[PDB]
Amino acid sequence: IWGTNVSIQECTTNFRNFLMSFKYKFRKILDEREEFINNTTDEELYYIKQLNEMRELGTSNLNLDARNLLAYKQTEDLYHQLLNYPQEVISIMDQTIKDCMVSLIVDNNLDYDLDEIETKFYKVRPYNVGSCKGMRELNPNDIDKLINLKGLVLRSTPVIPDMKVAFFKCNVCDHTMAVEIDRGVIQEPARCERIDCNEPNSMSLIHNRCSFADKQVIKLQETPDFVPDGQTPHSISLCVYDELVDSCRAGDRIEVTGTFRSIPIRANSRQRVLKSLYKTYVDVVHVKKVSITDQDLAKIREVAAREDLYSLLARSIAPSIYELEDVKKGILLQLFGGTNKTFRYRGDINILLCGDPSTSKSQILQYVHKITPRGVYTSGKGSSAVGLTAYITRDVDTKQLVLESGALVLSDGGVCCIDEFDKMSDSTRSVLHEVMEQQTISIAKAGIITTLNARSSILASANPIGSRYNPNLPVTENIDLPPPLLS
Amino acid sequence: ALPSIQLPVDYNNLFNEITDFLVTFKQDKGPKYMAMLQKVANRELNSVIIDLDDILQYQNEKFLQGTQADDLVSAIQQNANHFTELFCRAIDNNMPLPTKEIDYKDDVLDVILNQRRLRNERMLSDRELFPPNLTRRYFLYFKPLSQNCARRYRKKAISSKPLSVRQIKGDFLGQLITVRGIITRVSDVKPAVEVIAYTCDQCGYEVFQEVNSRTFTPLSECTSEECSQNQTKGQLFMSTRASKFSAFQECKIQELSQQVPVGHIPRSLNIHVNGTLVRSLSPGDIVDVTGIFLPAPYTGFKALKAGLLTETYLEAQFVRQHKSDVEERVMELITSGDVYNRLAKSIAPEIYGNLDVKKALLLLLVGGVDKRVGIRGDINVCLMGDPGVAKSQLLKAICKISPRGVYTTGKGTAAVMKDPVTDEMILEGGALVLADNGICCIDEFDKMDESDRTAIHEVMEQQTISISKAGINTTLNARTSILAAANPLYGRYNPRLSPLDNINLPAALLSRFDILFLMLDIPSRDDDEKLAEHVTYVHMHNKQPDLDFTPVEPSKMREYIAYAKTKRPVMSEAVNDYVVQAYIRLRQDSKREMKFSFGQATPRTLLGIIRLSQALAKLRLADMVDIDDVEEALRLVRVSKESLYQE
DNA sequence: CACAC
DNA sequence: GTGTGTTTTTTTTTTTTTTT
Ligand SMILES: Nc1ncnc2c1ncn2[C@@H]1O[C@H](COP(=O)(O)OP(=O)(O)OP(O)(O)=S)[C@@H](O)[C@H]1O
Ligand SMILES: [Mg+2]
Ligand SMILES: [Zn+2]
Ligand SMILES: [Zn+2]
Repeated sequence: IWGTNVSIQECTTNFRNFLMSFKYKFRKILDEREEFINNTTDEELYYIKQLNEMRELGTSNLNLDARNLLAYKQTEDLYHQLLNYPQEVISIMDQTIKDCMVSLIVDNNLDYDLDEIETKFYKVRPYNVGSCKGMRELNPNDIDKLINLKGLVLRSTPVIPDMKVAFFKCNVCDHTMAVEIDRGVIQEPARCERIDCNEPNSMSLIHNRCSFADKQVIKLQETPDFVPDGQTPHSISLCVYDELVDSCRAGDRIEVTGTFRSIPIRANSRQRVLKSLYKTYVDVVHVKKVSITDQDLAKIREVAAREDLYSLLARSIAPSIYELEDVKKGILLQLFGGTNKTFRYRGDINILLCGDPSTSKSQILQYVHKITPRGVYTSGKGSSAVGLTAYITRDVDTKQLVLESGALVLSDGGVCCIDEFDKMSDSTRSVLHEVMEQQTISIAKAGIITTLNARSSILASANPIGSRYNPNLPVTENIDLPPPLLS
Repeated sequence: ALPSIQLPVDYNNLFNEITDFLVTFKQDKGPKYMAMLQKVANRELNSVIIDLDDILQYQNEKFLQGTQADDLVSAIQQNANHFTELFCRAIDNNMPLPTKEIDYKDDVLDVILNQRRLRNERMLSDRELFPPNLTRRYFLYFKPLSQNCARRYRKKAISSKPLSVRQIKGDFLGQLITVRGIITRVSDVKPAVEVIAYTCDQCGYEVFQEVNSRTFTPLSECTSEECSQNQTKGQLFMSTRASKFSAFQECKIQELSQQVPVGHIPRSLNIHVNGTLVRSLSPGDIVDVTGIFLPAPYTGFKALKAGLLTETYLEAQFVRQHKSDVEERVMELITSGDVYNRLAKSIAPEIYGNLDVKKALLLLLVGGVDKRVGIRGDINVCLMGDPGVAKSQLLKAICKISPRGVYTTGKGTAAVMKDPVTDEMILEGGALVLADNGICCIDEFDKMDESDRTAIHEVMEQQTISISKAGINTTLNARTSILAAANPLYGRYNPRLSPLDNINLPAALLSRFDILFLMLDIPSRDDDEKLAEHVTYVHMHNKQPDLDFTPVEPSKMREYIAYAKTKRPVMSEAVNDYVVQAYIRLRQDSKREMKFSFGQATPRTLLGIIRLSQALAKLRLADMVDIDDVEEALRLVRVSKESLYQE
């Protein structure tokens, strides 16, 4: 390796002898894990078993823990160089993966297409590279270094095509040749590759006939529990290539590992004058989301056979809240709901919680929202997180007139937990009227006419007017809700 | 042509005297700066702080024995940029060898050095190569002169005098000056390239290009001797591994309110900090920054559009903030001064009366601790009061004494997104999140819109605010204790009118506050007289009429909270029993009262009582929650409830 | 305007 | 060597207008 005075062959041999002859007992004794008594999960060649699993499943990526290199003896300097020179180390890492797999295929007599193995590109995803470094502590000596970071992503760009292999066609003889592209530079041929033509300046790039890979920049935000309270959490630009695309939706609290790299930014697009800022990013190599079964069916039949299953489920609805037995029973029935009869019949339950202001009115709401798979909790008066109705807005970026969905839609089957149901605006009251009566939301604005199927369940909770609900006074005179919506 | 001028500075003699100063300075181990340079060689330091006082003392010493100086202290205040490079070259010339076994696992620059040295040497025998800045793993800064109090400060030592932004005339360009001011905007840390380290595809050569222009052009042409003689015309590849980068931050410091003449507008100044001085500043900093004042140019095409009218910035060199011994001292205060009574008056010494409100303020400052969930340790009070009562002064005092304490009016928090179009930054703060581990003093809580109503609500049952600019749903933590200072609508409070009818706030939000007090003023014969006496004395002496113990420092409360946060006074079984019968009888008397319906006892009142008892024991050692603690908490709660029913 | 295309 | 190309901006603040 240039710039490090490190031979590639010795590193490849170290990782090769680390692949086999290495057992998870090395990991168990490296961390001084007292539960080293396990033998099958420790003394077995874990990497060999992973190779067997990959061969029988035909996958590409490999999730390697950096601690395993410390566990092995000859791969300590390998770990050091990986921390220092991740690019070349990872390249030879994956090359040795492929070579060891083909060698294992040859040796174990496991018949398989060798060309299939060779053509397939196999990846390594080294995680747990180091301590939980803070992105605020990114001093500029971390360039070209493998870094572990923690944070919650803000947003994700769409799929970005980056051209990997060029495709030039000779416009005077229809000779098509492909040029490998490294570091994003065009090494266009000087003349036609065919000798009978060999015409210079006769090659035009055929954009749709080239080869393209997928780049997806993500916007990572520092996790709240580690950012200083005085200052807002900062943001970084994640880079995703060739895999893990859409593996992280917006809002995911994840631990990322990747190579921290920076590139200059052109001061003027037409010129090559370069600003001295060197916009930074990270080339992600692994992401961990830190956050149906026969045995499950057996559990279902066991709980069904229980005589008190009704009461048991009612208690499990709100274990921390006392009394409210019939409330729990009704909520459970709503989570079950009627059959969605087809031929329209709702086949669903709408429940409202009136009465004097009680904290339990919201506590059981959060409990049921956690319980229900679908649906979303929402404050009808507030609607801060979700607008409670689907409407079209201009996204600012590219100024596109994009439709965003409300809380009612996407909550089909599940329960959309409503709070402050009395205090919500009359416009969303009419929207609720539409969704509860017609079961669909009809929108006609900005040249767009559409009907969206909501088919949601409603569990609302509204506080009354005044200090508290008046039992002598009727429900209508205290909850301040339109009689059609109430009924 | 370029005309020439004669100037008596003598850079050569100055450099030689600089070397003599560095080698032969021993402050009142060996030389201090040789020790620092050896430590740098040990990789134990990469920050050379050149103190002006050391140079001045060296000049004082050698003046008595030969006058072998040219007033370097005054000579470098005229153009410090050249002397920075002079000091760098002097350090490199007198750079000691490492005297420690420093691990060279990451020695990429050393690897490049030895590799290129061997490559050059294998043809040198015929069988500067490196930039001076590239070899440097250190950075050099200047410490300004201290106060002189002598004839040497004969209007000289411009760095000793703290200037303001308006005092920075254009003639000061190139001088090492200092300013006193408050930051307003700090940028993020970014890698600014010092020297690029291009590598050629063939010819194997690596060429370095130093850049100080904020913008450059790539070489991409193998002008190396082998490539040129072979005419291979190789293109150069930029190499971050061998290139040199520096952490950079760009602050925007404004001038203080006192530095602004009447009828004027405060100005601003951009500061470019780099090296190890990055991340040393925050927007909420009032500092005396000393640095080099330089004319940042409009390099490019904009220079032609504008002309000789350039822009300026300060290359900062030094920053001085303005802003268990104390633990033993606060036990001494506890034993001597009765905190419950003495610190109550200490919070508002200039405010006469309402001592129980002051004690409630102490309890809020201490705060309960019930972080375990299955709640919250923030105590919240609302001061509806009465117009004309010094609620605003109490909030101002609380803000000036509570750490991370902020004050704002109901009508001006919230948050904003991408305020500057140019940088397009993300997630600007507000006012509620500023007092994250602090208290927000909300004056005019009544004159506060539904948007901020819901924001402060979400905060108070969540200890966190959230925004949904473009569906991002990002959130900012604000575990702020809520201190409201609304006032009754239509002016004066009406005792006959119901308290919730007197203020345009929802009853649900008001009940969720832990405690509330009616403190309204009533015209008397003596209380007004004594208050007038107090105000007149304050006007006489610019100080309070000290008639009792008046502690000043608020760090006593800091010690109390830090000490008892880990303690977490555990509620006793007797405590739980007494508070449960207290709730039973409170609800019973609330019903038997049913005169205002706001007097109903709620589990929220129980949570408030629990957190008040936690804060009470928190101020008083650990595990003081007992019959006495709950009695004090219930007494305070009942006093607050009867306050609403005053008269 | 002037350096880069 | 003749002739180019940038730097270069739409915020905040008034005023009007329709709903609400
Ligand atoms: N008990 C007191 N001790 C000392 N000064 C007091 C006292 N009560 C009122 N003041 C004075 O009254 C002024 C403060 O009154 P404010 O707090 O502005 O009245 P207010 O009730 O807040 O009205 P606002 O601002 O409309 S809510 C200062 O000049 C104080 O010195
Ligand atoms: Mg006031
Ligand atoms: Zn051809
Ligand atoms: Zn070359």
